[PDB]
Amino acid sequence: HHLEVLFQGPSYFIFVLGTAGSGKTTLVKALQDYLLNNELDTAIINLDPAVEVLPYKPDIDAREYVDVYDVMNKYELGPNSSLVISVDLLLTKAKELKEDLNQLQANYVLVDTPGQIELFAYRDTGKILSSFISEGSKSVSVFLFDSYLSKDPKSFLSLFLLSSSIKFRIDMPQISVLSKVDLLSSSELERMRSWIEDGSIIDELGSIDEYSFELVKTIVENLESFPIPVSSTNFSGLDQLYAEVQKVLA
Amino acid sequence: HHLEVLFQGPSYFIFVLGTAGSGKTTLVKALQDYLLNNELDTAIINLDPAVEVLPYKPDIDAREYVDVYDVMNKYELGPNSSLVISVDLLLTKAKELKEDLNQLQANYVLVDTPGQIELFAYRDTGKILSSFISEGSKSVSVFLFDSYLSKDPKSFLSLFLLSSSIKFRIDMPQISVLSKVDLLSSSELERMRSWIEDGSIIDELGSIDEYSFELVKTIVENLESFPIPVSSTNFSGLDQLYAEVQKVLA
Ligand SMILES: Nc1nc2c(ncn2[C@@H]2O[C@H](COP(=O)(O)OP(=O)(O)NP(=O)(O)O)[C@@H](O)[C@H]2O)c(=O)[nH]1
Ligand SMILES: Nc1nc2c(ncn2[C@@H]2O[C@H](COP(=O)(O)OP(=O)(O)NP(=O)(O)O)[C@@H](O)[C@H]2O)c(=O)[nH]1
Ligand SMILES: [Cl-]
Ligand SMILES: [Cl-]
Ligand SMILES: [Mg+2]
Ligand SMILES: [Mg+2]
Repeated sequence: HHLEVLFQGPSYFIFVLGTAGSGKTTLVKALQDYLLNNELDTAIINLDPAVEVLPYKPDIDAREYVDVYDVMNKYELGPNSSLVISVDLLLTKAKELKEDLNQLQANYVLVDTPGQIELFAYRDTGKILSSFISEGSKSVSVFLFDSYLSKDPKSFLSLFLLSSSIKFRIDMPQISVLSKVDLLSSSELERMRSWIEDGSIIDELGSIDEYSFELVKTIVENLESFPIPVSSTNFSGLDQLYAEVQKVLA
Repeated sequence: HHLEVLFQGPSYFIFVLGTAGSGKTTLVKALQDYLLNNELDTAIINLDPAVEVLPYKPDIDAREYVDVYDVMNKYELGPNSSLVISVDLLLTKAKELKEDLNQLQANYVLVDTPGQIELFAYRDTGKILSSFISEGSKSVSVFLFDSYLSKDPKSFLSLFLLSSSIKFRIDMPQISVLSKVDLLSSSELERMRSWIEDGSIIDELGSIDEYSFELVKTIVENLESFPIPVSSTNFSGLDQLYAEVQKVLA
């Protein structure tokens, strides 16, 4: 017999990114339900070492590799630097991690990430880790535009800047999602869609210095499409999201 | 007698902002030492409800107003959303806070902030809170460019984007500081200074899509000055920083 030989198939990694509280962990659970309901084998990787309660069962869990509170004590750091270094420490255990990855056998692998967006936008950590965990496989990032933050036009545009910094750093395609869309009224959603798909957002800014205006002009001039509206609680928009994942990975 | 009548003088609020671990809390302590060594009356406000150990004695402390861990339990949130909501909860106690502010009597008030930069760049929380705590007084924000992150040109430019989003949202002038400069060699510092003061950074980018290039061009075209090099551990650059604070507040 040969016990090194395992059944092989395609694996697709889906990294769910977003600001604090934008709904990443809930969406991972909802997207896993959706994919399994459609007979698509799906596993979950939790990369947040600080989370306490999860609505899903992670197949790989960062909390078994690094103790955040032990880090904050052993290095005398602040609450946020401690979470950054903890994620950084994951890469020191690349040996143990690659073994867990090897023994993982799933067609779709959902990666829940911490709601510290500087790890993906302002540091190399997000790129190095995401490339390490998805090595040898196609990947896509899903970035969550929090609906609560997006209904304000100036706040919406800052999130497009943030998402662009992530896309530039991470080495994979990115899908934009408008998360928690149930928090919006019909008129708010339509107004936001017109802001983007028609460029009218530039008028909702009013008093803006010349510098910020030039950034905004560049953003709006390169807005390809409106973020996919998703509501994990209402379990809506997951088919659009999964249709775009398939279009991107193909 | 009239016991409502207190001695009045000018107060200047200095908000120290920056990415996780950029050195905010250490710089606050160093800047307080510097100002007191020069016979300048200085108090400290700690706005980070999650910090465990501080090198200074805060005159107002957010931890006495909100319990972060109690928030994460009572609302079933993640580790980062819990810290955002905790800061948000501070404004619910505006009554108690304004009383502490009133009873504060200091010429310079240093405000240590949490290393969750979305509170200042991607949410209104930072603006509302900073305006509330400094009401009736001149204020300045000090944003920390972490030297470790700034030595990579693409990482430096993303931090200029981030600092611009903060400056646009916060309603006060902002001073840029290159923190932890002791981590850099002489050649690295000079190279970074040439990147900015001469615009040569645009060549250190190499393979860049057209969209990211247009953002970078706008950033570099509006780089007024190089961030002030500060090293709290070497206690250097604090006089330059304090000379610029005075120039801005005047
Ligand atoms: N080399 C060097 N290290 C510094 C300097 N200032 C702070 N540090 C170190 O960098 C780490 C972060 O310092 P700290 O003041 O807590 O930064 P913070 O930005 O408040 N962290 P947080 O975002 O978690 O609140 C600590 O190890 C501190 O000793 C500096 O000027 N040089
Ligand atoms: N209305 C609404 N609330 C949602 C939705 N998805 C999540 N939430 C709620 O929003 C809060 C944040 O959800 P959570 O999945 O933990 O988000 P997270 O982005 O992983 N948080 P963190 O950044 O701290 O890890 C929770 O109260 C969750 O119930 C949604 O689609 N609609
Ligand atoms: Cl890092
Ligand atoms: Cl908010
Ligand atoms: Mg989460
Ligand atoms: Mg701190």
